[PDB]
Parts: sequence; C-alpha cells; structure tokens
Amino acid sequence: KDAEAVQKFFLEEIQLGEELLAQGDYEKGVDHLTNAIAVCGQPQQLLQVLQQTLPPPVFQMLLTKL
Amino acid sequence: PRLSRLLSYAGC
Repeated sequence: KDAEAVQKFFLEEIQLGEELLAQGDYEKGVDHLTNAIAVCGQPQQLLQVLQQTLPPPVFQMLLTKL
Repeated sequence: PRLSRLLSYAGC
C-alpha cells in the first residue's frame, strides 16, 4: 500500500533464486539471489546465511556474480 | 503489509 516495494522485490528474488537452484538452473538461480543481495546494502548477515545454505561451489558462483 | 517481507529484509 505504501513503500516496502524493495522488501517485496528482495523476498521474491530470494524465493525465485532458491526455486531455480532446486531445478538445477545454477546461473539463473545465482542471478536472482544476486539481485536480492544488490538491494540489501548490509548483506553480511544474508551472505552468511547463504554460505550455510548452499553447496560451496554454488556459493562461490554467487561471490563471482557480484 | 506482509510481515514475512518486513522481517526477511530486517537484516539489510
């Protein structure tokens, strides 16, 4: 109804990224997670969560696609 | 609003 457009974008991109990684579409999934990270700005807590959640090589694709 | 969106973004 008001602001919070960035918050919607953020969660939608995380969720789509997650879904694509699960279908095995790594580049696309990583693309969308990095859209979420880009709108964060203090993404240190987010990046820790992602590191604990993703297989290491998928996480490394993320750090590179930033 | 949507709490889930607010809470999820709180860390940013």
